[PDB]
Amino acid sequence: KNDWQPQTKLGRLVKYGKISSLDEIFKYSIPIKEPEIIDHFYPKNKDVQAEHKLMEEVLQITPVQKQTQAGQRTRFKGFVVVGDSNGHIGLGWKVAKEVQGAIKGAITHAKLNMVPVRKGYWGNKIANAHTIPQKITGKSGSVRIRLVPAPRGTGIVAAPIPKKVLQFAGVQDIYTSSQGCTRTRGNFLKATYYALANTYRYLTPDFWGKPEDNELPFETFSEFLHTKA
Amino acid sequence: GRVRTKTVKRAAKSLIEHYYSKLTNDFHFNKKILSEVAQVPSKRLRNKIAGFATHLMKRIQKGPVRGISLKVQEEERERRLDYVPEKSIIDIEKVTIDNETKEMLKKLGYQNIPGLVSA
RNA sequence: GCAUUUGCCAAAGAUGUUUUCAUUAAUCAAGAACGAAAGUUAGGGGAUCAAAGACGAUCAGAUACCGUCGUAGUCUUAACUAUAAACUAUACCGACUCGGGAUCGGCUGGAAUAAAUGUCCAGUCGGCACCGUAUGAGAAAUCAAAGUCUUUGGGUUCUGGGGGAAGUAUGGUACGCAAGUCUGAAACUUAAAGGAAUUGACGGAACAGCACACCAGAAGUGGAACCUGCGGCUUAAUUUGACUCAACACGGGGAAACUCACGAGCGCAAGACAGAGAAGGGAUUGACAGAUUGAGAGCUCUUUCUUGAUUCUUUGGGUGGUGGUGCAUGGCCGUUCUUAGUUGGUGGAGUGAUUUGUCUGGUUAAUUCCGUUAACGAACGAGACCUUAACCUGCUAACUAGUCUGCUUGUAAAUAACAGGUUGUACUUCUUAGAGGGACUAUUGUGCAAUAAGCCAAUGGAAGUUUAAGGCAAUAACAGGUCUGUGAUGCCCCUAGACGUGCUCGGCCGCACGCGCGUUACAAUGACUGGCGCAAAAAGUAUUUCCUGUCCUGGGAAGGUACGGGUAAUCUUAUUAAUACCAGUCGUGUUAGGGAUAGUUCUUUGGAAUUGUGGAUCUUGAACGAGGAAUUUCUAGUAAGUGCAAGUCAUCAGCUUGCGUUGAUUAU
RNA sequence: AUAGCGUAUAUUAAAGUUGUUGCAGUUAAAAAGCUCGUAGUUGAACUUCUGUUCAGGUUCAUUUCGAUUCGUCGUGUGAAACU
Ligand SMILES: [Mg+2]
Ligand SMILES: [Mg+2]
Ligand SMILES: [Mg+2]
Ligand SMILES: [Mg+2]
Ligand SMILES: [Mg+2]
Ligand SMILES: [Mg+2]
Ligand SMILES: [Mg+2]
Ligand SMILES: [Mg+2]
Ligand SMILES: [Mg+2]
Ligand SMILES: [Mg+2]
Ligand SMILES: [Mg+2]
Ligand SMILES: [Mg+2]
Ligand SMILES: [Mg+2]
Ligand SMILES: [Mg+2]
Ligand SMILES: [Mg+2]
Ligand SMILES: [Mg+2]
Ligand SMILES: [Mg+2]
Ligand SMILES: [Mg+2]
Ligand SMILES: [Mg+2]
Ligand SMILES: [Mg+2]
Ligand SMILES: [Mg+2]
Ligand SMILES: [Mg+2]
Ligand SMILES: [Mg+2]
Ligand SMILES: [Mg+2]
Ligand SMILES: [Mg+2]
Ligand SMILES: [Mg+2]
Ligand SMILES: [Mg+2]
Ligand SMILES: [Mg+2]
Repeated sequence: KNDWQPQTKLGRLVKYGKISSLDEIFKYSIPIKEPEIIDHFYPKNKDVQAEHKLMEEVLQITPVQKQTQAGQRTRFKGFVVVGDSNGHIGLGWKVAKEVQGAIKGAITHAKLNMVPVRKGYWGNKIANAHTIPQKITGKSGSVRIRLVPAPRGTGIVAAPIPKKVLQFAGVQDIYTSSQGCTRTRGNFLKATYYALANTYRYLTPDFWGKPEDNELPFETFSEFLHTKA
Repeated sequence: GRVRTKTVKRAAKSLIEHYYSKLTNDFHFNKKILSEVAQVPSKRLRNKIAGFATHLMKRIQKGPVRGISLKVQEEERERRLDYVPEKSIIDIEKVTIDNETKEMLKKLGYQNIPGLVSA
């Protein structure tokens, strides 16, 4: 059973090669619950040179304890980052009693959590947006992270963890600032992620004009969906 | 201790669900019906299922039953429930308005629409 | 901090202003006014309580909680003192960000009446709050501020910078009569101390389940003799494991030898395999006979004759070990517990550990179901499953079951009755036991259930307590038990007068006592003497050995071996049990109740019975007159009584595991 | 790491753990028991707004164009904030 049968309307729309690009899903803000939709846009034919290669990384694995009916019952938590270096990043975490299990479930989670980082210009606008449009802030638990845009080739100035996240996002050049208890790795990761996410939340002056008015994919593709397969 | 279990009630639901047109108030009929219709590994089991399903036939004869949705019988029951007289209650040409309703109609200006009787 | 009436004195907010002034304001080192209680000084006052104190009680000790007293205090004038968890632990002035009723004080309209210092309604200003809610905040608890904070700046005082040291030392032309207040260190030492919240565990908190836990009862143990385990105590040795359920008639643990580990005294090697030496001109084995010994153990000693590498001496080293270690371990097994519990996926909630699911409530033996439902569906466990028991005058058949039919035989007047023997293209009620039925809580119920799960009753039914009684037993544990069940083992120990393998005699059974299972009784619902065609379930011969049927002998337990059957639905046997019943004796007293303990005889199993293996006959006849504090198990063919088998086993049941017979009281 | 490399001590970043930028003070250390108040710090709104015309650049845009060239220049025209 290596063939994917979509349980989501969006899932159908994706598998059958109807919705064009991933970012489009992001645009119409269609919830992705199915961790297939994502592997779709990232083909496993394995051409080594694409920067659109989708990357997975285990970050954390934690032995979590419970006190239950006189026993001490351990599970594992894990954190996972997924990203193509080009614009797209997700973070996920899962608890399970078997390690490789926690890992798989967390990969799946992270995929469901995919988010569109926005890339801006520091100084004069020439070629590759190497950084963020504004300064922004992640907040998780106690922790805070501030992302400030840096000039060309500054590189990522940031702790090992948020650095890893940012590299997955494909921010080349950045300045970091962190508050809170940062050694809480899940909160640090979370913060960096949410921060990276807020890039598109910020209304910058270039976003000021009237947007395009389009119909949702579902309204256009309504005919397709109501055929019975 | 005669409380009946999960397996049995799921079973009975299913058996009625698909077969209601075939089923009788008689246990001895329904048990044979079940036997033909299904794979039941035990005599005892089948009989428990048949008994409960019979019980539920009787409960269905009386009215609506939670957990079982017989769409055919429910649509028949729905057509049953409609009865319409020719006059309705709703008379467009004669309608009665409170004092306060009248005040709001004054506000909109509709106080004088044809066929409006104040009370 | 302020709560009785009235009068007086000055003061205050809010509201109401088409009044006046016109920045006069905000906050605040100096400096000042207050400031609970307790305490201090000088007078008063003194009823209540009441530090100190005096006593009672409690307690191991109480200089405490409790009780009887009682001083200072408590109250009051003048004065000091300045401190509290002086608490919203939350600085003041100012903006701005949600919703909703209500409340206290003004005012503004409106409405009703019994027409007012009263009601109601709608506004609004100011107070004290509350209830929702935040796509605001926070580590959270929580917060309409604790919001408008890395998108960080409205104004202003104060305070903090890990924990202790320590509010200590010291200095105060700072205070105080004093107590003390205010100011206030460092050395030194230390990795944590600390905050919220989660899950457990626990509670001398609240609530709710369930179980013979208790309730209504019964049989009783605990009291007695004896039996059999533990512990003590003797012992050469009294082998040993196992101590609350979850050790202690448990280790199949009923031991005369054996078993067997303990004890005393003796014998063997089954010390392989390798290296060195020795050996064929001899390694080594054996053994008459005399001593010797418990012993025809050639064990030893004298005595030589055999025997012919099966190897001997060392040096290494393996076999073997009921020797240690269950806290090195496997396996198995107890126990929580047969209780009803335990998970995960996808959705919901938390930054998170985690949570919901898995629940208020009914209902069930059951997280069994119904229903509630941010949860939806599922898995394990329970159920189902499986075994035994209960129903079939219907099926399939039976000489290794029975019935009938027809013949006969005996006793009899016998197509009577009761018994045998035969019989058949016979038959299935009884008996085997295969197939298939059957029960599902069925039918009914203006019975209780919020009409849902379910419970209840009556009827039918072989069967309606989950039909009954069982087997199986999740997740997790408990360093539970087991090296002594294992040729499952790690590690440790013993290795030739061995902790190896044998033989002989003891020992585990030894008795002032303590503690457990139990058998038997204390009698009249009884004991004893007769009579009486009532069971079930188990077993059974490697041929004489195993069940045993006739028969004979003996007064008896038991012996013959005379005739026989059975490896068994055929034979023991479809019997042989005992309570029970019917007669008769005995007559409420240590009586024949009760028989412990003893002495002769006889028999049986075993080489061996002494330290009585069991059984038989005469004697002998104890405690015990219904059991203190305590406490066990148990709801129907059930308890209780009553015998029978099987395991053990040559012999030995007061034990165990089962089997029926007679059959309850009381709950449900 | 490397002809260098350990160690001790003061000091710098790490430290938004001294904080003007920039911290905390309901419960983690932290709002003074409470008012008055001088120094100090802090302070409501109003006054030549505005419009019209000229020029100079400086920027901007580009359906104005041009010239040449590897990009500046000239020019439009309007559009700005200026001066
Ligand atoms: Mg930091
Ligand atoms: Mg005085
Ligand atoms: Mg005393
Ligand atoms: Mg007194
Ligand atoms: Mg009025
Ligand atoms: Mg804060
Ligand atoms: Mg939040
Ligand atoms: Mg609130
Ligand atoms: Mg600030
Ligand atoms: Mg013994
Ligand atoms: Mg060995
Ligand atoms: Mg031995
Ligand atoms: Mg889950
Ligand atoms: Mg989840
Ligand atoms: Mg979440
Ligand atoms: Mg729970
Ligand atoms: Mg319940
Ligand atoms: Mg469910
Ligand atoms: Mg059962
Ligand atoms: Mg132990
Ligand atoms: Mg004989
Ligand atoms: Mg017999
Ligand atoms: Mg004798
Ligand atoms: Mg005797
Ligand atoms: Mg025997
Ligand atoms: Mg025994
Ligand atoms: Mg504290
Ligand atoms: Mg000004």
